[PDB]
Amino acid sequence: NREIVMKYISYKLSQRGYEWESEVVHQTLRQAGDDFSLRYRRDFAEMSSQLHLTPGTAYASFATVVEELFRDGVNWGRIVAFFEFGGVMCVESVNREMSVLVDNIAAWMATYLNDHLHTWIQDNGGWDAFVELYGNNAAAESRKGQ
Ligand SMILES: COc1cc2c(cc1[C@H](CN1CCCC1)c1ccc(-c3ccc(C(=O)NS(=O)(=O)c4ccc(N[C@H](CCN5CCOCC5)CSc5ccccc5)c(S(=O)(=O)C(F)(F)F)c4)cc3)cc1)OCO2
Repeated sequence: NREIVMKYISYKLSQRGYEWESEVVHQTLRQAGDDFSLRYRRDFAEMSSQLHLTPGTAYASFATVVEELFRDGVNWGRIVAFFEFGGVMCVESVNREMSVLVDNIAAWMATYLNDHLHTWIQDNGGWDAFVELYGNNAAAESRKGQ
């Protein structure tokens, strides 16, 4: 998926004011990402406090985090974490006057989605099943998985 990436990044860049599947998939993913960033605010803040970003290290940083994220397997919340992480990297790139990196990060994200998440997503009911899970309350999400 690639539109999904560009629409996400464009939105995260907006929440900081900086200009760069059905609509309900894109809205739900935005909403789930915002949820993630609130619930894991310490990790978001730690990441910001400890991210050391240059164009020369940007790929290593991107690839290292993503590899740790999915090391024990894929699930929908880690896919949300993936989008949020890339969005933050793009935000931090623009903040540090390295805006060149945004297109690179978008490409890396789209490539990771296509090459390493597409199979899992298809096998787990597609983005339609993501939206279904988001709608269900915590108790109902555990029941559906079980
Ligand atoms: C390297 O790891 C990273 C990378 C990071 C990062 C944080 C991490 C850390 C690593 N830390 C730091 C060092 C090692 C430990 C991290 C890595 C992973 C996670 C994590 C935490 C929880 C889950 C998890 O619950 N996944 S889950 O079961 O599939 C799930 C549960 C609830 C939900 N949605 C629920 C929606 C509730 N609805 C209920 C009814 O009305 C509307 C809302 C709960 S909201 C939520 C959103 C995202 C993630 C977790 C909870 C979802 S979802 O929103 O994706 C949906 F499918 F529903 F659409 C998935 C998955 C991953 C948390 C933190 O920040 C961005 O970059």
